[PDB]
This record gives sequence, C-alpha cells and structure tokens, in this order.
Amino acid sequence: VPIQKVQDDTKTLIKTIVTRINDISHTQSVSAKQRVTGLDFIPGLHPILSLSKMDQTLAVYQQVLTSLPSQNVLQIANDLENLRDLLHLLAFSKSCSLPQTSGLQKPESLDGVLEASLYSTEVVALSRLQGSLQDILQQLD
Amino acid sequence: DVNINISCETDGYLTKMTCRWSPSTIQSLVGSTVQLRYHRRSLYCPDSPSIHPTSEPKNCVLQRDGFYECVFQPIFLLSGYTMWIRINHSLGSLDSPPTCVLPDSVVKPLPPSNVKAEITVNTGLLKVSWEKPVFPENNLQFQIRYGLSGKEIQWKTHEVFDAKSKSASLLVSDLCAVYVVQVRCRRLDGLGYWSNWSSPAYTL
Amino acid sequence: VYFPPKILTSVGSNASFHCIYKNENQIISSKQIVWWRNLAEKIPEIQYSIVSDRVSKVTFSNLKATRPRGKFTYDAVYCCNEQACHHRYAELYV
Ligand SMILES: *[C@@H]1O[C@H](CO)[C@@H](O)[C@H](O)[C@H]1NC(C)=O
Ligand SMILES: *[C@@H]1O[C@H](CO)[C@@H](O)[C@H](O)[C@H]1NC(C)=O
Repeated sequence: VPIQKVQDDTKTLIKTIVTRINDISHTQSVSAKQRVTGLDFIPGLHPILSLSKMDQTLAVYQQVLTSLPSQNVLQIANDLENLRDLLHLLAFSKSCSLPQTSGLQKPESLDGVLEASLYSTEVVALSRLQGSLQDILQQLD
Repeated sequence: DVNINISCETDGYLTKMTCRWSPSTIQSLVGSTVQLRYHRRSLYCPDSPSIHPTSEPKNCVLQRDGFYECVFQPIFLLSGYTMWIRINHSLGSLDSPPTCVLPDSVVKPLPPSNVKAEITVNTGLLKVSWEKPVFPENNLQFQIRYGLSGKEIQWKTHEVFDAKSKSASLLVSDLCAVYVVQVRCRRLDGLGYWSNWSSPAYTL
Repeated sequence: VYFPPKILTSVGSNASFHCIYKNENQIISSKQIVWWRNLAEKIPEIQYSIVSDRVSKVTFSNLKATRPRGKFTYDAVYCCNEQACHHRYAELYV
C-alpha cells in the first residue's frame, strides 16, 4: 500500500480516537494541576520523540486500558492496538531495519491500584493518554 | 451456479456493524442448514478475495421481511473482514463467491440537528444553516431540498460541496409565504450511504 | 486512612468527613491541606475546619442530588497535599 494513504489513515485514526476520549471524558472532567502518586508507571510527563518510545508507551497504555473492566474502555484499547500496528507499519516503511523488541512490563502495582483505585486509575490513564496522543499528533508532522 | 449479493450497514456511532443478505436461491435444497463464516485481517481488504482456511462462525436470525440478519460487536475501524455464505448438506459442500467490505467504507452518519431557516426580506435569497454530526470526522457534502407548504410537495433539489460551508444562499420565487427545507449529509469521496433527511423545520 | 469511608443521606442535609494523609514515613500537618471533589472542582476555604493538628474537617451545605457518571453512582472526595493526591478516597452517596 502507498505510504501517503497510510499516513492519512494514521492521522484520521489519531483524530477519531482523540475525539472519543474527549466525549467520554466530558463526564469525567479532570484538572491537570492535580497529581496523584502511585501511578509513576503511567507515562505522559515527558515529550515523545523517537519511534520506539511511542511504541512502548502505547503498549503500556493498551495494557492499563485492558486492565479496566468496561466496554468503552475495551473499544479504546482495540483502537490503540490498531494504532500500534499502524505505527509499526510506518516504522518498517522508514526502511530502518532495527530488530523488533517489545514487552517488558511487570505490573504488580497495576493490579494493586486496579483493585484499590479504579476511578483514579481510569481518569488519570485517560487524561495522560489523551495528552500523549496530542503530543504524537504535534510531532508527527 | 450460486450467487448471493452481500449488503452491510454501519451506524453513525461506529459501535455497531449490520450486514444483510438474501436467501433467494437456497430454498430449493431440502434439509440444507445455513451458517455464516467470517475471517478477519490485520489491515485492509486485499486485492483478490479468497477463502481463508481458518475462520470464525457467527449465527444469524431470521426477520419477518425475508432477510437473514446478524451483527458484529465490537467493530474495528481499519481492519478488513472477509466473509461469505456456506451451505452444508449430505452430498458435499458448496462455497459462495465472497465479497470484501471495509468497515469505514459503509458508514453513514446521523441527520444534522438544529436546522433553521429565515427569509432575508432585503435581498431575496433564502438563508439556512446546519451543524455537522460529531461522527464521522471526515469531510462531508450536503444536499438541500426546498418547496412550498401543503398536502403535496413539488420539491426542488440543490447541493453544497464545500464541507466547511455552514451557510447557503438560494434563489426563490415567493417570499411572503412559508417554505419548507431539510438537509442530509454524506462522505465526500463516495463511500458510505445517504443519511435519511432532516426534521421538518418551518419558516416564518 | 479515612473515617468514615462512606455515608448515606438524602437531599436536604449537610455532610461530614475526616481524613489524615500519610506520605512515606511522614505525616503532614493540617493547616496546609486542601480538599478536592471529583478532581474537577476546588472548594473555597470557607468550607473547612480544623479539629486538631492532624485532621482536616469539611462540612458541606445544601447538597444536591448527584448526577450519574458512567457506570459509577457515587462522587469521590480526596484529601491532598499541595497538589499531591493519595490514591484512596471516601464514598459519597445520596
Ligand atoms: C432514518 O432515521 C431513523 C431514525 O432516526 C432510522 O431508524 C432509519 O434507519 C434511518 N434511515 C435509514 C435509511 O437508515
Ligand atoms: C445543616 O446545616 C445548617 C446550616 O448550614 C443547619 O442550620 C442545620 O441544623 C444542619 N443540619 C441539618 C439540616 O440536619
């Protein structure tokens, strides 16, 4: 498939998933000036530049999103998985042959917060994931 | 020979897939159980469709109008589906010629709410405006129809191409009376389907 | 460390909470704490009180029926240090 069609599809995917996060987060409105400890393994506090960082961060986001038991969250997770596959397609498109290595998650704290802090985990994960997606959209061009 | 046309339908929320197909050439097989097989792909529909050796079944229900009905949940925005009709019986097995459908190519939106109109008595063009639905985010083209008010309506048709245009201007014949207008929207490229019409908004 | 973690009361009466914040091996004082609701609204300083050096007390007034938010049917209130909120919270039910 041509690369340009792929890029347009990626951009549309980011825009649609951001919109879903937005209208599902309107009832879960949060303020950025509130930091909650115990979620240091949720990313979003640093800018994202390199491809592998995006891949690993999106994998972590997918993991925490499927760690939550709700249908809409399942849909978000499925869309992020499709986004990750699209990003891998782009990475291979760039004609860089660094061997693919993925994984490396030891999320015991994830289970702890899920059994203790369902609501906070959900809202913080959604907010930081939306911020991350905005950063990727900013740096894609 | 055997042939089954396939039609699919997608709601505007991008959370439901509906597909429908006609049973018009299976009634003549006594004892023929029906069933459906669908195979998913990583990305995109391929060039030449074919039968995937590994598949997944999915039951379908019979409605009153005479069409088999079944759905998929949850759905994938950019994943290809390869599905077909299969018939099993006691003298072998026949497979139908399949058809590939992209989920994003059969999406229709909701009608556009908050349709209004007014007559600019100064100039003479009818002014109407709408708001695009939240989904899909892709650019859309709108078609407009107007007419008089009464039992029977002799409509007139017109369209607006520029997706960014939330306003329109239209040459008219009478202005002291009351007109009727509605709108509908669809994707610019051509994929998907028309989305009904809009609620009747009466002019003043 | 909350007491009580939840409460039940219909529309038409006040509310009462009590929290103590634990951080690592240090317990913060009370004069610095600020309350929070649903991580969306900050409560003006008129609505607090201090019983002793180690507890933050808040008394709400003319509570209104809560609005459902997804599958959830309760509103959460958090006691936080500066801008650092602990994971646990109290449950508000009307
Ligand atoms: C028109 O709208 C109604 C309800 O808004 C819906 O049930 C119907 O399916 C729509 N028409 C088409 C062709 O989808
Ligand atoms: C609630 O607070 C009001 C003043 O804010 C007070 O008058 C009343 O006695 C309190 N208790 C109730 C309403 O049960």
